[PDB]
Amino acid sequence: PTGEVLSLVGKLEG
Amino acid sequence: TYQRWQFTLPMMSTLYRLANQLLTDLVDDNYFYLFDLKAFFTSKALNMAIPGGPKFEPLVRDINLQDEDWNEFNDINKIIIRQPIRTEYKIAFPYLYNNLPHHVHLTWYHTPNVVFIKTEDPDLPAFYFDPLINPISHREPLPDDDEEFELPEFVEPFLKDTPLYTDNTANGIALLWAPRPFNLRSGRTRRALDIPLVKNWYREHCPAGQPVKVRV
Amino acid sequence: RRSRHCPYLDTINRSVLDFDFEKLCSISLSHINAYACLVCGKYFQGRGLKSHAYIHSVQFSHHVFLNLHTLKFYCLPDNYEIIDSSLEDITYVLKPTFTKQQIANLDKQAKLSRAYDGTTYLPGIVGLNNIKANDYANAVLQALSNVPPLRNYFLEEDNYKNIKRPPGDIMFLLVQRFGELMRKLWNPRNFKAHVSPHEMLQAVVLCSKKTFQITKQGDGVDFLSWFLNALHSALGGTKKKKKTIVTDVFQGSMRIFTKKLPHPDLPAEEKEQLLHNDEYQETMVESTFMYLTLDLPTAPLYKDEKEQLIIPQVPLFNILAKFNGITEKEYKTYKENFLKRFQLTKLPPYLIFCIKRFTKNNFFVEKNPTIVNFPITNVDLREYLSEEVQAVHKNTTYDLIANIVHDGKPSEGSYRIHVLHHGTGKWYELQDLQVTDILPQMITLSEAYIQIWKRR
Amino acid sequence: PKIQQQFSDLKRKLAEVTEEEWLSIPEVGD
Amino acid sequence: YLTEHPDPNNENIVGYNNKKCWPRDARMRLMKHDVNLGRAVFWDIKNRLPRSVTTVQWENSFVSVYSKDNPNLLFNMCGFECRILPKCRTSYEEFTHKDGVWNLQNEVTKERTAQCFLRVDDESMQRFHNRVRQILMASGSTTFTKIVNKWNTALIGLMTYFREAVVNTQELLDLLVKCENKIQTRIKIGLNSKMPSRFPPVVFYTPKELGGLGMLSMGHVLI
Amino acid sequence: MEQTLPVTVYEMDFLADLMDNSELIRNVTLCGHLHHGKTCFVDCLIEQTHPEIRKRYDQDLCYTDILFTEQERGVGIKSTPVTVVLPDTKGKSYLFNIMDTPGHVNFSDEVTAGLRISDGVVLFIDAAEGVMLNTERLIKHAVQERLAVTVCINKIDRLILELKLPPTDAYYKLRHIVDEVNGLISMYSTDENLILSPLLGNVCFSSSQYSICFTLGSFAKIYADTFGDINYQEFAKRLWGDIYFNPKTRKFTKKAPTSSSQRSFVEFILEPLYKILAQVVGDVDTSLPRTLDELGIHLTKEELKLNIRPLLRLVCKKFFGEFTGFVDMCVQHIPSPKVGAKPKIEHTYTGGVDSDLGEAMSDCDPDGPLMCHTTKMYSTDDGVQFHAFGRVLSGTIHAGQPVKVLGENYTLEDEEDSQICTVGRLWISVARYHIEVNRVPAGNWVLIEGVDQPIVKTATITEPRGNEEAQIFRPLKFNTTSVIKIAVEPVNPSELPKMLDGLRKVNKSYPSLTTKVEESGEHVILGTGELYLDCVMHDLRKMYSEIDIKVADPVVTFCETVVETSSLKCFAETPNKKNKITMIAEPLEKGLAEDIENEVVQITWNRKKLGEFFQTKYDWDLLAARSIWAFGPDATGPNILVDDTLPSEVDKALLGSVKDSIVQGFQWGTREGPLCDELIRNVKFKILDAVVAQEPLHRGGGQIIPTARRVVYSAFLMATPRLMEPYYFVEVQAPADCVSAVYTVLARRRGHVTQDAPIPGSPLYTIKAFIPAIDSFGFETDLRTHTQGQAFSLSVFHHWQIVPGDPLDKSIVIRPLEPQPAPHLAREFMIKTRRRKGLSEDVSISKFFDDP
Ligand SMILES: Nc1nc2c(ncn2[C@@H]2O[C@H](COP(=O)(O)OP(=O)(O)OP(=O)(O)O)[C@@H](O)[C@H]2O)c(=O)[nH]1
Ligand SMILES: [Mg+2]
Ligand SMILES: [Zn+2]
Repeated sequence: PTGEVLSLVGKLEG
Repeated sequence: TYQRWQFTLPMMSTLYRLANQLLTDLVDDNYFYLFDLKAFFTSKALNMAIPGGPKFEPLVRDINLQDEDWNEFNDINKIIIRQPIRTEYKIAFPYLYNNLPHHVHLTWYHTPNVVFIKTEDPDLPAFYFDPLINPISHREPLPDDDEEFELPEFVEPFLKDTPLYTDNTANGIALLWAPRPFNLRSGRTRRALDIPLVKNWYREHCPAGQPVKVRV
Repeated sequence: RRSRHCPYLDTINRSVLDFDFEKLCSISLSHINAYACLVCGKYFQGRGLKSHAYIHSVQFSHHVFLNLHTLKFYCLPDNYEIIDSSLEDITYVLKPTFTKQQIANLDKQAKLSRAYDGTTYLPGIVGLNNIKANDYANAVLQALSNVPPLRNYFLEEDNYKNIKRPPGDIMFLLVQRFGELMRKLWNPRNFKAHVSPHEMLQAVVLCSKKTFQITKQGDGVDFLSWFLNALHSALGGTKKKKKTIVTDVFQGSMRIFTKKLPHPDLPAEEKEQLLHNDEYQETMVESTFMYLTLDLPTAPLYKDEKEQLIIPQVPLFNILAKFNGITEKEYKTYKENFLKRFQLTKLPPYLIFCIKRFTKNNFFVEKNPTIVNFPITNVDLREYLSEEVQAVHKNTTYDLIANIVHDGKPSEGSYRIHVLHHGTGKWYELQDLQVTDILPQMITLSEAYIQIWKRR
Repeated sequence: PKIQQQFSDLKRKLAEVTEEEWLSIPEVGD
Repeated sequence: YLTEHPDPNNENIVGYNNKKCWPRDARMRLMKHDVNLGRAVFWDIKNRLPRSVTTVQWENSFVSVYSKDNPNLLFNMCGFECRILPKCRTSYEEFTHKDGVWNLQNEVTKERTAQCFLRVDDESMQRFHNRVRQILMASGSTTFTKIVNKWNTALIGLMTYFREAVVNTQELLDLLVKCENKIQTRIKIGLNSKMPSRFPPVVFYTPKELGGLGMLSMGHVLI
Repeated sequence: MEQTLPVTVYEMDFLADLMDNSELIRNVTLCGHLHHGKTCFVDCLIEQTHPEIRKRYDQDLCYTDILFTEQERGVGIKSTPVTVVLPDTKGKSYLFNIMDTPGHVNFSDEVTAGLRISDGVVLFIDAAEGVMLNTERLIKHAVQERLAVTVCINKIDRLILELKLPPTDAYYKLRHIVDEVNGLISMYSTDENLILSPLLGNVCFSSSQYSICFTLGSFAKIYADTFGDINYQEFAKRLWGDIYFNPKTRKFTKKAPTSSSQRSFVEFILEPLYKILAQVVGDVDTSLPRTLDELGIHLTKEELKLNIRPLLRLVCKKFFGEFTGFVDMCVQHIPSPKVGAKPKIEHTYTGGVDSDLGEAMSDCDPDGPLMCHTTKMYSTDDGVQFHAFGRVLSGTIHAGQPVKVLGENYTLEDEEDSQICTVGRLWISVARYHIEVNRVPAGNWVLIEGVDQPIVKTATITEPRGNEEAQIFRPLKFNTTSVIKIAVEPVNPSELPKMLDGLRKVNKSYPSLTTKVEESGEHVILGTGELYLDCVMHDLRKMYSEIDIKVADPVVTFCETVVETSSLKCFAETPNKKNKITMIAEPLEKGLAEDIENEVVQITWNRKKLGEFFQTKYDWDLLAARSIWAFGPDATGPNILVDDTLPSEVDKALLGSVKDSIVQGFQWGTREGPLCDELIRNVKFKILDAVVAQEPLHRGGGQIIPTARRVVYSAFLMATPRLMEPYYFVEVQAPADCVSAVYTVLARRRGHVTQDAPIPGSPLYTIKAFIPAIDSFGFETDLRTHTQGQAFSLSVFHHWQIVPGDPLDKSIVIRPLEPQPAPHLAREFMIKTRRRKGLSEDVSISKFFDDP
């Protein structure tokens, strides 16, 4: 688990 | 200097027999339909991949089909769809299926099938009705025998004495279709580096039922 | 027999007839036997059972057609000729024809004509539609019109229709379509106050081989030079006929006195010794010119106290100083420098100036913003001629009649043209499709790019 | 072309000026 | 319009500005009639204004036509990108609640008649990207706290103006995370010349008053 | 003249001298199947007559197939004319105008164009494949076009080097090929006077790769040269055909001695050929020198070092020499054409042989009226100017002489499709070089410059101020129908005129191409097949117009028909509210459409014979049989117009007054069609009633024609309408193994395998099947790639069949981009083609009534 910030795309379902 | 050579047909036949294992025994280029360097050139220039073929970076900046804005021409309510137009069709007919065909290469059309009957059994006569040949289902203003036509004494067929076929006739006939350099009888000398043995192996289709790593 | 009594004549409407484009069947693309329907204004193939015109007639109930090539009317499907004098204007607009008295009286027309729609105009002063990037061609063609001799020559198709041309010659499209365009422009009974140069520009692009397109605008001077040379060559039949109309009207003769400078980086002894070499001596290379190239002085690069306006300015005669037997221009080709003198020998009746604005510096193309301060109504070129030629030349006072001006940056440029309307003396500024009235005193305040002067 | 090639003409003309003017040139201090 | 400016080649489609950001079947469909109508309307409007006072250029303008062939009505306003789709026209589908979709319903009968889809203007996205670039360049010798304050203000402004459009725009989320990573990498490079591996996020996201940088986040960061 | 020409055996002056004597001119067309040796045979003749032009050793020079596309693809695309002077075996020279045609089945239009101006046909048959699809089709076409025919069996070396068959079985194979050809000729021709048999000289044996060509006469001549005492004519008469040689008596018999003697053919012709080939190929270094010494053939050491194939070609060339058997064939069995002129005029000329001009042309003399007929148009390499290639049936063409050009629509009454032009230069076209001449007398082929403008496909060139009773030669009748359809648009709309010029030029170049503009402004091109359209698109995009062009996806053109009689008798009235028509529609009987199309019946017939046929063959009453009015869109169309009007209800004279107008309306309605605006096929339209107004200005013209079309449309729509799909006939030539793969690929595309048989004498199989034209796209590449190139297919239009679904069904729902199942293919095809054409969304059976 790197400290990088990941795109929200696809992670807004809930 | 070991620069040029000229062999004899029996030598060439024996060398061909020995090399047999490295050769595919193909008598035509019909095998390479849409699988030769020209088809690959066309596929590259159009940035498309033959199912078994390589895959390069777009030669030009690809036209995104999400870019054109639905003219009257490319309206999808007018198009009758029966079979998906595969990439093979566009390589086969580059000017009928592609818009903007640039640096595209036309591919040799069919070549007549080479119906060659490989001789399995040496003992057989050279000219022999092989079982592979389909049988000919048998069935003329000739003159009357009473006519006085007589041939002179000297006359007989041109080469009566000479035998029809000899020991090394089938071998020569096979060499007529042997792949290069086994079709030659003279030439120059190359370098062991310059002679690749498996280029014709990977130029062919991949054998069926092979793992993904070897396919790639 | 029923001719002169066709009951469908009222169906025609001249608001849709547009005869400014290619004449081909709209269904089959054939040029053979083209008929235009006078109820909708579309072209079909001509006449006869099962033909496109016949089927269109029976399909749409449009029962009046005109043979685009014969100028005869017909009523379909029962095809019989139609004869009615009220239809003559349609034929005239389709194919204008100017009679000798008309061309003689063309310039003395002080009364505005009126198009079919409620628009007044004057023949010749008529706008040219603007396809994407066409203004340069519009301006050049407008300037070429208004030249009485060339215009009068091209207003009669019989003049140039019979000359020979090799088999695969596409360079005659230029001459014939130019005649068509001239007749259309000077038509005194148009259906509209504007014309479309579409066909002429298509011929231009075809003959120039994608040079001078219509989606990109080129240099006005380059287009003018190429057009004049092409017209001269095309009118020279199967040879270089030494005297065409273009040569008769525009071409003059100059005498160039070139002197090869010895060298800049040599000692004085060798430099002056080379004078006797004869290689660095004045020569006489007399040649011909379609148009004079005037070179503006370089911009001052610094503002001054006088004429506080940052805009510089020059008199006309200062830039006309060149082309007298005194001044010396400095040509510089690689490894060689030349001192060029000039001396006009034969002056043409219609003289063209092509003032050089755009120059390529080391990095980009720069437009010289200097304005030439010139008189319009009188200029005497007598002095710029040799005394050996002044005796031959009787009249030498010129008047400006056309002036093409360029505005904007070199890239996003635009062209407009000031034209003097003969008959009257009014000056009109034509931009691609707009016709303004410009006062005589405001012409000299623009960046005159090209000019055409008349000898009187 | 090259820069000195461009400036050759002005250099040649500069040749003309006289020594009297050469040592009389002002300085930007003004 | 066509009498004034005849078009024999149907050239009226070449220069027609279109909204590339939308998908192909949501953009305008350049049919002959609609293209001619749009050009004619623009010509009519342009004719009214004298060109000495002001001009109305075609390149910087956009005219969208809704008709029997085009089912969407598009426009850009105040940095938003709005596309209105009628319910009767090419919808045929039930709709759940998405963030960027406004349910425009008739005001008298209270019936859902249309849906407005929102996106962020490409110009606004580029403006935000350029603001981040300015922050990074001008950082120079400035402090990490000031850099993060600039980033926080920019992000707050963007996210409070384009509230739903940010969620609806997929490109904007990727841009946001890329810019946030750029800021974090700038801080790390300032920390030491050699980039680390798996840098802890506590340092960035701890509140300012508690010793950290108090960085605001609009991405998927798993602690 | 005096132009520069390549070195030649003969001389241009002698060629011109021969050109005047029409008894030594042979107009021949080389035709056959794909890749059967025609081009290499022509190459070798050119080499014989031009000692400088030579075929490369390992690469075959063609000297035809000149185009870049031809060279790249390997398939001939355009017919090429070659005029040469070839010697006879007797030593007498003749002038041969040989039109070499492409072999591919898509390009049969070139073959028909060549036939129109040829007098004889030479059919090339491969010795291993045998008789194939295009050979059958071309035999049919030639016998129907009334041309003398002869056969050359090529590639006879495959029997020796590929199948290595015994001499007797090779003889059996050749005999079987001859029997097949004779069977086909008898089937397609009633007359039995055209029997092909080598004894008669109608068949020759050739191997173009190895430069061999001979008849029985020529190979007896070689024996005569070697031993001087034989009459090679009698020897040839005895060689072939179950004639065994008795060497003890030195005499031939119909009865076999020893029960092991071979026929004289095998003994004398075949066996020594086997020996020569085998000795060259297998024992080149042991006994070949002795065998060549025996043959008398002496070859230099440089030569005998060649590889096997070049050595074979050289040795066979040295042994046989020139192709005199071919010349003997053609000289004996093809008209003069002084003799062949009369059938040509009888068949082609529209004015008939009986006409005075018919006689003037059937005489075929140089000093008469000018009646050139141009069928081809060849474009200069630059692609700007075209030259008309055609034959001179009478008179003499002079360079610079003004002429009058008549197009295909010209009639002696409608004198507006004519135009006066001026001919600039004349050429005698050898394949890769053109001889410029000053004149051309009757009976020859010529390229004419300056007459291209007023013509599109075919034209007739006569003289002005004369031949006022001049009529046009019939337009070419094509062996097939162009069905495949594509749409074309430019990429930059600013360059439309360039595309239009390209479209016109391709229309001129390709005889059977049809280019048109639909109602929605879409430019459509019709072609026979995918390779055809690919070549057309290449030429359009590269040769003629130099722009970028977008092409729509291929689609076929459908037809419309009915399957049952109209529910009610329909009717309409003129806008004038007079002139009422009332019609019914029904389906025709099986085969009647085929009869009408194939001209088994002609409306030009006397009504006596017409009613005789209708009553005797298709079980009609003579009352109706003598009530026929029209035959669909053309004079030969698959829809019939009868007038059941009894004499008691309508004045027959009054009805005949508007007969022509009603016929025009009927033909227009059938040509267009209401369902999708496409041809109507196989329908009988019966005029049940016709109330005709009294005054001519109240009837006729713009009153009846629209009403007639509307009544036709209403009756057709009332009758249960259906769409008809074109169907292609596919023939696949595969190995003995891949037949199952062929079955699978065909079954994937609604195919139906009619037959599958072995090729006698060869290890291969022929699979004949039926495919839908619309599914045929990509079928050949699918087959070849799936089978690894071992299976090859050629497809051609066969017949129209009803699409499975019901078109006028509004219950069905169609998604834009899904392959639909069969039960509503009709509805999909109707709606989408309506959209393409730009018509309304749907058509209702009441649209064209007068009630709604
Ligand atoms: N074995 C053998 N092959 C031949 C012979 N003659 C021609 N071929 C081959 O057959 C192929 C067909 O070539 P062509 O005869 O030139 O083509 P064509 O006859 O004009 O047929 P089209 O391409 O349709 O015009 C060539 O690739 C030749 O190599 C022959 O006599 N024997
Ligand atoms: Mg060929
Ligand atoms: Zn109309």
